[PDB]
Amino acid sequence: MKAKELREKSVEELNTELLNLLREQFNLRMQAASGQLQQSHLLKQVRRDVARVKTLLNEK
Amino acid sequence: MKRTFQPSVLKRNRSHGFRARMATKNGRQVLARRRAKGRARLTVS
Amino acid sequence: SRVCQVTGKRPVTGNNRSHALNATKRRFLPNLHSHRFWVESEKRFVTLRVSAKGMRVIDKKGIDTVLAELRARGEKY
Amino acid sequence: IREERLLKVLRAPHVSEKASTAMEKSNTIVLKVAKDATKAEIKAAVQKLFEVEVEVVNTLVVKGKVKRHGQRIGRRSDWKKAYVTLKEGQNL
Amino acid sequence: AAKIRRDDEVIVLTGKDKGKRGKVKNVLSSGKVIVEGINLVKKHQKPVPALNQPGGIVEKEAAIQVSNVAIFNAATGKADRVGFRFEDGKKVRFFKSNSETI
RNA sequence: UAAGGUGAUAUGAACCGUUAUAACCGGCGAUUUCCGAAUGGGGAAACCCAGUGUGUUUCGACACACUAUCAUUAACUGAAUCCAUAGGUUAAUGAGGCGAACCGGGGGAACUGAAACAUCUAAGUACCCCGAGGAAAAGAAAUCAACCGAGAUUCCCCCAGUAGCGGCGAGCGAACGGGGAGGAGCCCAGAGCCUGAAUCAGUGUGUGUGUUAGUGGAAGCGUCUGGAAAGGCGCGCGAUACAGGGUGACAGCCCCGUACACAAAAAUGCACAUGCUGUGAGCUCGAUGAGUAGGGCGGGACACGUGGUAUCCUGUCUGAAUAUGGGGGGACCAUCCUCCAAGGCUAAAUACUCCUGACUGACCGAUAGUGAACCAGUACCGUGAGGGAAAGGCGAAAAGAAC
RNA sequence: AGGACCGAACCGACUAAUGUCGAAAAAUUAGCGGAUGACUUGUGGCUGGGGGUGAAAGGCCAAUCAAACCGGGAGAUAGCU
RNA sequence: UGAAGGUGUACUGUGAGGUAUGCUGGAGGUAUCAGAAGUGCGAAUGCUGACAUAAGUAACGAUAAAGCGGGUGAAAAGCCCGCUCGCCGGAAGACCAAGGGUUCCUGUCCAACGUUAAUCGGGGCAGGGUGAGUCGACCCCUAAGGCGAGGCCGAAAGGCGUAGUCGAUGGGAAACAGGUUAAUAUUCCUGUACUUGGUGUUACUGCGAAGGGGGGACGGAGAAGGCUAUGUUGGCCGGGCG
RNA sequence: UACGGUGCUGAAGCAACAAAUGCCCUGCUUCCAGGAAAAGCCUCUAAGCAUCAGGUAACAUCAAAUCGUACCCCAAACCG
Ligand SMILES: [K+]
Ligand SMILES: [K+]
Ligand SMILES: [Mg+2]
Ligand SMILES: [Mg+2]
Ligand SMILES: [Mg+2]
Ligand SMILES: [Mg+2]
Ligand SMILES: [Mg+2]
Ligand SMILES: [Mg+2]
Ligand SMILES: [Mg+2]
Ligand SMILES: [Mg+2]
Ligand SMILES: [Mg+2]
Ligand SMILES: [Mg+2]
Ligand SMILES: [Mg+2]
Ligand SMILES: [Mg+2]
Ligand SMILES: [Mg+2]
Ligand SMILES: [Mg+2]
Ligand SMILES: [Mg+2]
Ligand SMILES: [Mg+2]
Ligand SMILES: [Mg+2]
Ligand SMILES: [Mg+2]
Ligand SMILES: [Mg+2]
Ligand SMILES: [Mg+2]
Ligand SMILES: [Mg+2]
Ligand SMILES: [Mg+2]
Ligand SMILES: [Mg+2]
Ligand SMILES: [Mg+2]
Ligand SMILES: [Mg+2]
Ligand SMILES: [Mg+2]
Ligand SMILES: [Mg+2]
Ligand SMILES: [Mg+2]
Ligand SMILES: [Mg+2]
Ligand SMILES: [Mg+2]
Ligand SMILES: [Mg+2]
Ligand SMILES: [Mg+2]
Ligand SMILES: [Mg+2]
Ligand SMILES: [Mg+2]
Ligand SMILES: [Mg+2]
Ligand SMILES: [Mg+2]
Ligand SMILES: [Mg+2]
Ligand SMILES: [Mg+2]
Ligand SMILES: [Mg+2]
Ligand SMILES: [Mg+2]
Ligand SMILES: [Mg+2]
Ligand SMILES: [Mg+2]
Ligand SMILES: [Mg+2]
Ligand SMILES: [Mg+2]
Ligand SMILES: [Mg+2]
Ligand SMILES: [Mg+2]
Ligand SMILES: [Mg+2]
Ligand SMILES: [Mg+2]
Ligand SMILES: [Mg+2]
Ligand SMILES: [Mg+2]
Ligand SMILES: [Mg+2]
Ligand SMILES: [Mg+2]
Ligand SMILES: [Mg+2]
Ligand SMILES: [Mg+2]
Ligand SMILES: [Mg+2]
Ligand SMILES: [Mg+2]
Ligand SMILES: [Mg+2]
Ligand SMILES: [Mg+2]
Ligand SMILES: [Mg+2]
Ligand SMILES: [Mg+2]
Ligand SMILES: [Mg+2]
Ligand SMILES: [Mg+2]
Ligand SMILES: [Mg+2]
Ligand SMILES: [Mg+2]
Ligand SMILES: [Mg+2]
Ligand SMILES: [Mg+2]
Ligand SMILES: [Mg+2]
Ligand SMILES: [Mg+2]
Ligand SMILES: [Mg+2]
Ligand SMILES: [Mg+2]
Ligand SMILES: [Mg+2]
Ligand SMILES: [Mg+2]
Ligand SMILES: [Mg+2]
Ligand SMILES: [Mg+2]
Ligand SMILES: [Mg+2]
Ligand SMILES: [Mg+2]
Ligand SMILES: [Mg+2]
Ligand SMILES: [Mg+2]
Ligand SMILES: [Mg+2]
Ligand SMILES: [Mg+2]
Ligand SMILES: [Mg+2]
Ligand SMILES: [Mg+2]
Ligand SMILES: [Mg+2]
Ligand SMILES: [Mg+2]
Ligand SMILES: [Mg+2]
Ligand SMILES: [Mg+2]
Ligand SMILES: [Mg+2]
Ligand SMILES: [Mg+2]
Ligand SMILES: [Mg+2]
Ligand SMILES: [Mg+2]
Ligand SMILES: [Mg+2]
Ligand SMILES: [Mg+2]
Ligand SMILES: [Mg+2]
Ligand SMILES: [Mg+2]
Ligand SMILES: [Mg+2]
Ligand SMILES: [Mg+2]
Ligand SMILES: [Mg+2]
Ligand SMILES: [Mg+2]
Ligand SMILES: [Mg+2]
Ligand SMILES: [Mg+2]
Ligand SMILES: [Mg+2]
Ligand SMILES: [Mg+2]
Ligand SMILES: [Mg+2]
Ligand SMILES: [Mg+2]
Ligand SMILES: [Mg+2]
Ligand SMILES: [Mg+2]
Ligand SMILES: [Mg+2]
Ligand SMILES: [Mg+2]
Ligand SMILES: [Mg+2]
Ligand SMILES: [Mg+2]
Ligand SMILES: [Mg+2]
Ligand SMILES: [Mg+2]
Ligand SMILES: [Mg+2]
Ligand SMILES: [Mg+2]
Ligand SMILES: [Mg+2]
Ligand SMILES: [Mg+2]
Ligand SMILES: [Mg+2]
Ligand SMILES: [Mg+2]
Ligand SMILES: [Mg+2]
Ligand SMILES: [Mg+2]
Ligand SMILES: [Mg+2]
Ligand SMILES: [Mg+2]
Ligand SMILES: [Mg+2]
Ligand SMILES: [Mg+2]
Ligand SMILES: [Mg+2]
Ligand SMILES: [Mg+2]
Ligand SMILES: [Mg+2]
Ligand SMILES: [Mg+2]
Ligand SMILES: [Mg+2]
Ligand SMILES: [Mg+2]
Ligand SMILES: [Mg+2]
Ligand SMILES: [Mg+2]
Ligand SMILES: [Mg+2]
Ligand SMILES: [Mg+2]
Ligand SMILES: [Mg+2]
Ligand SMILES: [Mg+2]
Ligand SMILES: [Mg+2]
Ligand SMILES: [Mg+2]
Ligand SMILES: [Mg+2]
Ligand SMILES: [Mg+2]
Ligand SMILES: [Mg+2]
Ligand SMILES: [Mg+2]
Ligand SMILES: [Mg+2]
Ligand SMILES: [Mg+2]
Ligand SMILES: [Mg+2]
Ligand SMILES: [Mg+2]
Ligand SMILES: [Mg+2]
Ligand SMILES: [Mg+2]
Ligand SMILES: [Mg+2]
Ligand SMILES: [Mg+2]
Ligand SMILES: [Mg+2]
Ligand SMILES: [Mg+2]
Ligand SMILES: [Mg+2]
Ligand SMILES: [Mg+2]
Ligand SMILES: [Mg+2]
Ligand SMILES: [Mg+2]
Ligand SMILES: [Mg+2]
Ligand SMILES: [Mg+2]
Ligand SMILES: [Mg+2]
Ligand SMILES: [Mg+2]
Ligand SMILES: [Mg+2]
Ligand SMILES: [Mg+2]
Ligand SMILES: [Mg+2]
Ligand SMILES: [Mg+2]
Ligand SMILES: [Mg+2]
Ligand SMILES: [Mg+2]
Ligand SMILES: [Mg+2]
Ligand SMILES: [Mg+2]
Ligand SMILES: [Mg+2]
Ligand SMILES: [Mg+2]
Ligand SMILES: [Mg+2]
Ligand SMILES: [Mg+2]
Ligand SMILES: [Mg+2]
Ligand SMILES: [Mg+2]
Ligand SMILES: [Mg+2]
Ligand SMILES: [Mg+2]
Ligand SMILES: [Mg+2]
Ligand SMILES: [Mg+2]
Ligand SMILES: [Mg+2]
Ligand SMILES: [Mg+2]
Ligand SMILES: [Mg+2]
Ligand SMILES: [Mg+2]
Ligand SMILES: [Mg+2]
Ligand SMILES: [Mg+2]
Ligand SMILES: [Mg+2]
Ligand SMILES: [Mg+2]
Ligand SMILES: [Mg+2]
Ligand SMILES: [Mg+2]
Ligand SMILES: [Mg+2]
Ligand SMILES: [Mg+2]
Ligand SMILES: [Mg+2]
Ligand SMILES: [Mg+2]
Ligand SMILES: [Mg+2]
Ligand SMILES: [Mg+2]
Ligand SMILES: [Mg+2]
Ligand SMILES: [Mg+2]
Ligand SMILES: [Mg+2]
Ligand SMILES: [Mg+2]
Ligand SMILES: [Mg+2]
Ligand SMILES: [Mg+2]
Ligand SMILES: [Mg+2]
Ligand SMILES: [Mg+2]
Ligand SMILES: [Mg+2]
Ligand SMILES: [Mg+2]
Ligand SMILES: [Mg+2]
Ligand SMILES: [Mg+2]
Ligand SMILES: [Mg+2]
Ligand SMILES: [Mg+2]
Ligand SMILES: [Mg+2]
Ligand SMILES: [Mg+2]
Ligand SMILES: [Mg+2]
Ligand SMILES: [Mg+2]
Ligand SMILES: [Mg+2]
Ligand SMILES: [Mg+2]
Ligand SMILES: [Mg+2]
Ligand SMILES: [Mg+2]
Ligand SMILES: [Mg+2]
Ligand SMILES: [Mg+2]
Ligand SMILES: [Mg+2]
Ligand SMILES: [Mg+2]
Ligand SMILES: [Mg+2]
Ligand SMILES: [Mg+2]
Ligand SMILES: [Mg+2]
Ligand SMILES: [Mg+2]
Ligand SMILES: [Mg+2]
Ligand SMILES: [Mg+2]
Ligand SMILES: [Mg+2]
Ligand SMILES: [Mg+2]
Ligand SMILES: [Mg+2]
Ligand SMILES: [Mg+2]
Ligand SMILES: [Mg+2]
Ligand SMILES: [Mg+2]
Ligand SMILES: [Mg+2]
Ligand SMILES: [Mg+2]
Ligand SMILES: [Mg+2]
Ligand SMILES: [Mg+2]
Ligand SMILES: [Mg+2]
Ligand SMILES: [Mg+2]
Ligand SMILES: [Mg+2]
Ligand SMILES: [Mg+2]
Ligand SMILES: [Mg+2]
Ligand SMILES: [Mg+2]
Ligand SMILES: [Mg+2]
Ligand SMILES: [Mg+2]
Ligand SMILES: [Mg+2]
Ligand SMILES: [Mg+2]
Ligand SMILES: [Mg+2]
Ligand SMILES: [Mg+2]
Ligand SMILES: [Mg+2]
Ligand SMILES: [Mg+2]
Ligand SMILES: [Mg+2]
Ligand SMILES: [Mg+2]
Ligand SMILES: [Mg+2]
Ligand SMILES: [Mg+2]
Ligand SMILES: [Mg+2]
Ligand SMILES: [Mg+2]
Ligand SMILES: [Mg+2]
Ligand SMILES: [Mg+2]
Ligand SMILES: [Mg+2]
Ligand SMILES: [Mg+2]
Ligand SMILES: [Mg+2]
Ligand SMILES: [Mg+2]
Ligand SMILES: [Mg+2]
Ligand SMILES: [Mg+2]
Ligand SMILES: [Mg+2]
Ligand SMILES: [Mg+2]
Ligand SMILES: [Mg+2]
Ligand SMILES: [Mg+2]
Ligand SMILES: [Mg+2]
Ligand SMILES: [Mg+2]
Ligand SMILES: [Mg+2]
Ligand SMILES: [Mg+2]
Ligand SMILES: [Mg+2]
Ligand SMILES: [Mg+2]
Ligand SMILES: [Mg+2]
Ligand SMILES: [Mg+2]
Ligand SMILES: [Mg+2]
Repeated sequence: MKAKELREKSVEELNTELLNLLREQFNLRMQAASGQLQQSHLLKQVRRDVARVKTLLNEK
Repeated sequence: MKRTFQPSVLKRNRSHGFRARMATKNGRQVLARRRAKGRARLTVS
Repeated sequence: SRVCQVTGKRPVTGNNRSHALNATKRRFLPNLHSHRFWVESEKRFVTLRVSAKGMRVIDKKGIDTVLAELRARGEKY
Repeated sequence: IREERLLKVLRAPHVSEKASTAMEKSNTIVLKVAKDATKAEIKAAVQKLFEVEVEVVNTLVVKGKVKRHGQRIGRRSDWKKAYVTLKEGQNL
Repeated sequence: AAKIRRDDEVIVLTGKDKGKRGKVKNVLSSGKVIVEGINLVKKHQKPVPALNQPGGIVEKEAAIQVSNVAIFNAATGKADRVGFRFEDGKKVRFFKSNSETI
């Protein structure tokens, strides 16, 4: 996914960060503690996918 | 019948604390010793 | 500190030998005096803490020549 | 007002008797917040993420319990809870 | 460069199951393979309350050391040592004596 | 590189992969909470509290940067006071703290020995402080020598427990000279004709050939005991590989290595060309370090304790000649000899090992070896500085004992 | 008014018995002295080792004091056991 | 086809010793002649661990005191419920500070810890529980005192100290009643309040410190007067007729 | 009635007298040993500034962050 995310606009790449934070991380974090979430692996890969983006948009 | 240790955390820290040790040339060497020995509790804090 | 500004004479140590050669530690302090020197270059008095031998170096050389050497080391006066 | 960071404040909803009794009778929600997380930040976060009308947020810091097991001592992390009172327009 | 690997027919060189053959289920990090129908150990599996609770003895396939097994040739009809060579761009294994590729 | 991966106690759950976009190992980055020199002010370290500007914002306010001190440097500027100076402003650059030993300096004991003890010794030792560097100090003769000669310094071996010093006691103890390691010299106190030439100096720069990942890497078989064979016995085979470790007992040939042959997209350490912001040889001519050498006084250093005491250093008071000049040759003098002080710089041989890599031990094997083989500077003890333990091993495999 | 009187709290510590491997490395019990003063006590500060402090006893300075405690010189030295 | 070690036995040398072997043990051992030593233990009020003895002895921590019935339970003198009895009550009650640091509360468990037992516990194991504009800290000011740009002084380290800046135990805005949780409440709830700021409109109008002044703002003792907290007795109210 | 209670109702809800070491009282008399400081607070103006900026009231609206809050506390939870 990195090779695909690298070719993106600086304004457009924030929307993926905000989409990763808005739902996904928050939603899975709230859903995990309530005991509704079976798939625990999603918490890990989302956190890594944020890091990827937040690394990628540090171009200056 | 009244023993020697009559605790007070203000007194404790003002007397033996990290900043109390940092303040002085000799107090900095104490820390340098405890670090050199490799102590977990460097001061009482 | 008891240090001549001109020569750099500071207090050396040594013994104080008795008739029976009992070595007791002492110090030899230099003959320091705060003295005002007229600097004729810029028309003013300059106060310097100098040894009696300092004064003789200032007499031998020029006060300005000594102040030139003082300014090179990074001193005040 | 503090976009992106508001998402990191609310950790989880708290589950207990005291938490439950305060749902129906007091109209509040108890929840685990970040160790930072001011009452304004918790309010503003609930106002956006949960999207409900917040009356007032009360907050406290819970101290971690020293669980000694086997032969080693180990203390839990200090976590902050927030009793968030809701207005009459309520749900969850 | 592991010589014994996942889908590979082996033969046992040492141990109570000396001479038997089987496929490797999985190699471990410690340097031990689990070959099927080899080290059959009769474990006493305790009936754990949560999830399944069968309550009975079971013949598990225990691990064996990698150096106790060698890959089966299926041509000579016996154990054979493995090598490594560069056929084409990629690296591949080969049998020492009767130099074929796996 | 890769067919098993998601570190450990330590499993589970949910997953992730298989010829490469899983993991794994390196090079270069990105992130890098708070404290801590801690540096915006404070503070009972991991906290409290701001200023200034900037940029958005729904009244509420968010975000990021700056803002310590000091020392040089520069511009604004600038009081008593005419001129300036003191001072005050911001900016440029640097410093600050930590760390094993080794190193150079500033200070500097005592127990002890002297069969007591005070000179002396222990000893410029322990310790304290300051400042460095990969080494540091020294260092290119105002040095020795003995009428012969040598030629900076440091380090090793002798000289030699010698000559000396010494309540001539205890003790301290050279030098000359010789053999070795290692070698190297220069620059200012400046005019000449002429000048970028020797030189060391930016940095690129191809280079070499190391370092940080790695790749290949030979040849075993049947029987006999046995839980298990690597062991016994029989037949082989490799060996620039029989170092070593693992494997159910002791394996050259089962595995991992090994000898050996190799290997870099990227970062770096060295060793030769080398364009050069930026740097002068050779000449002639000169000059050639003054409160200095020396002295008196008091101390200290020299093996040398004031002794007949040279030489060196300087707290103190003095005070030359300055190359037909002066220093030294162990009081001192006269001849002879030798050097050029009062300004600097300089690699190697030398010391050390917090730390990194490999290898080695007539070194230890759990009361030993580190205090610490084990989650130890831990538990624990002390207000504190600080002190400071005990505690290794089921089995080949958990097959860790269903019922 | 009072370094006045009697007397609880509070500060003390004269007598006795108990206790002395204690309940306690200084206490208990019953009596006892002061109790508006040179009183007492909380909280925080300051004074440091030949030094402090001392209505003075060589008392006190973390259960240690005719020279604290910790680390170092250090395996001081011991014609002694 | 059984090493070292452990444990017996039998021989054997003048001795220290040596040899052979049964059992245990389950992988090491080592002739010979040489070489080197952390080379031999009964004592050192030796050092560390283990284990005895006294001894099933003293003791079981205030002479405030228990008793019974029922309950749970493998088991009850001690835990739970009940009823009597007892003891404190200027405390042995009830709130705090300091200091501890989860001991709180709930469920559960009784190995160890509790000077006995334990179903119990401040014990083990899980899970809960600490809600503030007004209470406290923070902040604002300062005391003693600490630090301290410049500075003055000191071999170095550092000492003192100015401007400042810290430093409460002191000064400085405001919340009360009742209700509620197994465990917090001046914090939650309900009912009534209050304070200091920021920010818009109106009607006015002479405002502004590093400065001046006021205030904050202060001792011992004593004596009186008025009050209240509070208590007592009637009154009223609800039960009561033993 | 899980024997726990719990929602509902809920009578009187006055007067006298006594009374503090509390409060008025940081008062009052009184004495000698002669009894913090600094901000908050009110006030006054310089340097400044004049349809400004500020103040003032009445009002509306926001804002009041952060950390402590359990429990023991003359004690089995502190110092021994
Ligand atoms: K010594
Ligand atoms: K009763
Ligand atoms: Mg960045
Ligand atoms: Mg103190
Ligand atoms: Mg030191
Ligand atoms: Mg230490
Ligand atoms: Mg500590
Ligand atoms: Mg001496
Ligand atoms: Mg004057
Ligand atoms: Mg509220
Ligand atoms: Mg709070
Ligand atoms: Mg933790
Ligand atoms: Mg690999
Ligand atoms: Mg699944
Ligand atoms: Mg990738
Ligand atoms: Mg990649
Ligand atoms: Mg990092
Ligand atoms: Mg600071
Ligand atoms: Mg900065
Ligand atoms: Mg800076
Ligand atoms: Mg700061
Ligand atoms: Mg404070
Ligand atoms: Mg200038
Ligand atoms: Mg002016
Ligand atoms: Mg002027
Ligand atoms: Mg700056
Ligand atoms: Mg800069
Ligand atoms: Mg420096
Ligand atoms: Mg430095
Ligand atoms: Mg040195
Ligand atoms: Mg040194
Ligand atoms: Mg030295
Ligand atoms: Mg010296
Ligand atoms: Mg002596
Ligand atoms: Mg002596
Ligand atoms: Mg002697
Ligand atoms: Mg003697
Ligand atoms: Mg004597
Ligand atoms: Mg020295
Ligand atoms: Mg030192
Ligand atoms: Mg230093
Ligand atoms: Mg080197
Ligand atoms: Mg360098
Ligand atoms: Mg050098
Ligand atoms: Mg030099
Ligand atoms: Mg020289
Ligand atoms: Mg020269
Ligand atoms: Mg020459
Ligand atoms: Mg020469
Ligand atoms: Mg000749
Ligand atoms: Mg020659
Ligand atoms: Mg020679
Ligand atoms: Mg004599
Ligand atoms: Mg000597
Ligand atoms: Mg000697
Ligand atoms: Mg010769
Ligand atoms: Mg020769
Ligand atoms: Mg020589
Ligand atoms: Mg030579
Ligand atoms: Mg050599
Ligand atoms: Mg050479
Ligand atoms: Mg040579
Ligand atoms: Mg050479
Ligand atoms: Mg030459
Ligand atoms: Mg030369
Ligand atoms: Mg000159
Ligand atoms: Mg090469
Ligand atoms: Mg390989
Ligand atoms: Mg191989
Ligand atoms: Mg067979
Ligand atoms: Mg067979
Ligand atoms: Mg046979
Ligand atoms: Mg058989
Ligand atoms: Mg069998
Ligand atoms: Mg075999
Ligand atoms: Mg055999
Ligand atoms: Mg043969
Ligand atoms: Mg071999
Ligand atoms: Mg075995
Ligand atoms: Mg053999
Ligand atoms: Mg073989
Ligand atoms: Mg081997
Ligand atoms: Mg062989
Ligand atoms: Mg080679
Ligand atoms: Mg390359
Ligand atoms: Mg390549
Ligand atoms: Mg490259
Ligand atoms: Mg010269
Ligand atoms: Mg000169
Ligand atoms: Mg001379
Ligand atoms: Mg002289
Ligand atoms: Mg002379
Ligand atoms: Mg001379
Ligand atoms: Mg002289
Ligand atoms: Mg004379
Ligand atoms: Mg003289
Ligand atoms: Mg002299
Ligand atoms: Mg003398
Ligand atoms: Mg001498
Ligand atoms: Mg003599
Ligand atoms: Mg004589
Ligand atoms: Mg002479
Ligand atoms: Mg000359
Ligand atoms: Mg000449
Ligand atoms: Mg000449
Ligand atoms: Mg002459
Ligand atoms: Mg001459
Ligand atoms: Mg000479
Ligand atoms: Mg000489
Ligand atoms: Mg002469
Ligand atoms: Mg002579
Ligand atoms: Mg001589
Ligand atoms: Mg001589
Ligand atoms: Mg002469
Ligand atoms: Mg000269
Ligand atoms: Mg010459
Ligand atoms: Mg000279
Ligand atoms: Mg010279
Ligand atoms: Mg000289
Ligand atoms: Mg000189
Ligand atoms: Mg010279
Ligand atoms: Mg150099
Ligand atoms: Mg070199
Ligand atoms: Mg070797
Ligand atoms: Mg060997
Ligand atoms: Mg060894
Ligand atoms: Mg061993
Ligand atoms: Mg050990
Ligand atoms: Mg052992
Ligand atoms: Mg042991
Ligand atoms: Mg130790
Ligand atoms: Mg402690
Ligand atoms: Mg063991
Ligand atoms: Mg094991
Ligand atoms: Mg094992
Ligand atoms: Mg069993
Ligand atoms: Mg009086
Ligand atoms: Mg009285
Ligand atoms: Mg009377
Ligand atoms: Mg009486
Ligand atoms: Mg009391
Ligand atoms: Mg008493
Ligand atoms: Mg007493
Ligand atoms: Mg009597
Ligand atoms: Mg009695
Ligand atoms: Mg007794
Ligand atoms: Mg007794
Ligand atoms: Mg009594
Ligand atoms: Mg009486
Ligand atoms: Mg009486
Ligand atoms: Mg009386
Ligand atoms: Mg007291
Ligand atoms: Mg105090
Ligand atoms: Mg003090
Ligand atoms: Mg002393
Ligand atoms: Mg001392
Ligand atoms: Mg002193
Ligand atoms: Mg004194
Ligand atoms: Mg007194
Ligand atoms: Mg006496
Ligand atoms: Mg004492
Ligand atoms: Mg005494
Ligand atoms: Mg003494
Ligand atoms: Mg003494
Ligand atoms: Mg002490
Ligand atoms: Mg030593
Ligand atoms: Mg001794
Ligand atoms: Mg047999
Ligand atoms: Mg046999
Ligand atoms: Mg045999
Ligand atoms: Mg046997
Ligand atoms: Mg047998
Ligand atoms: Mg046997
Ligand atoms: Mg052995
Ligand atoms: Mg034997
Ligand atoms: Mg037996
Ligand atoms: Mg026996
Ligand atoms: Mg035998
Ligand atoms: Mg047998
Ligand atoms: Mg056996
Ligand atoms: Mg073994
Ligand atoms: Mg072995
Ligand atoms: Mg062997
Ligand atoms: Mg043997
Ligand atoms: Mg041998
Ligand atoms: Mg030897
Ligand atoms: Mg021995
Ligand atoms: Mg013995
Ligand atoms: Mg023994
Ligand atoms: Mg033991
Ligand atoms: Mg009994
Ligand atoms: Mg008896
Ligand atoms: Mg008896
Ligand atoms: Mg008894
Ligand atoms: Mg008893
Ligand atoms: Mg009793
Ligand atoms: Mg009883
Ligand atoms: Mg029943
Ligand atoms: Mg029953
Ligand atoms: Mg039961
Ligand atoms: Mg029953
Ligand atoms: Mg039952
Ligand atoms: Mg039953
Ligand atoms: Mg039963
Ligand atoms: Mg019963
Ligand atoms: Mg009962
Ligand atoms: Mg009882
Ligand atoms: Mg009861
Ligand atoms: Mg009850
Ligand atoms: Mg009573
Ligand atoms: Mg009463
Ligand atoms: Mg309270
Ligand atoms: Mg405690
Ligand atoms: Mg705590
Ligand atoms: Mg606990
Ligand atoms: Mg409880
Ligand atoms: Mg139970
Ligand atoms: Mg039992
Ligand atoms: Mg247990
Ligand atoms: Mg018990
Ligand atoms: Mg006991
Ligand atoms: Mg319980
Ligand atoms: Mg508990
Ligand atoms: Mg608050
Ligand atoms: Mg109040
Ligand atoms: Mg405070
Ligand atoms: Mg604040
Ligand atoms: Mg203020
Ligand atoms: Mg302040
Ligand atoms: Mg003051
Ligand atoms: Mg101050
Ligand atoms: Mg100061
Ligand atoms: Mg400044
Ligand atoms: Mg300065
Ligand atoms: Mg200063
Ligand atoms: Mg002065
Ligand atoms: Mg100071
Ligand atoms: Mg001041
Ligand atoms: Mg306070
Ligand atoms: Mg207040
Ligand atoms: Mg207050
Ligand atoms: Mg209030
Ligand atoms: Mg109330
Ligand atoms: Mg109510
Ligand atoms: Mg109600
Ligand atoms: Mg409570
Ligand atoms: Mg309300
Ligand atoms: Mg209302
Ligand atoms: Mg109303
Ligand atoms: Mg109202
Ligand atoms: Mg009011
Ligand atoms: Mg208001
Ligand atoms: Mg005022
Ligand atoms: Mg007051
Ligand atoms: Mg008064
Ligand atoms: Mg009176
Ligand atoms: Mg009256
Ligand atoms: Mg009255
Ligand atoms: Mg009333
Ligand atoms: Mg009332
Ligand atoms: Mg009545
Ligand atoms: Mg009736
Ligand atoms: Mg009757
Ligand atoms: Mg009831
Ligand atoms: Mg009345
Ligand atoms: Mg009363
Ligand atoms: Mg007044
Ligand atoms: Mg006001
Ligand atoms: Mg007004
Ligand atoms: Mg609001
Ligand atoms: Mg609010
Ligand atoms: Mg409470
Ligand atoms: Mg209570
Ligand atoms: Mg209680
Ligand atoms: Mg209480
Ligand atoms: Mg008491
Ligand atoms: Mg109580
Ligand atoms: Mg005790
Ligand atoms: Mg206790």
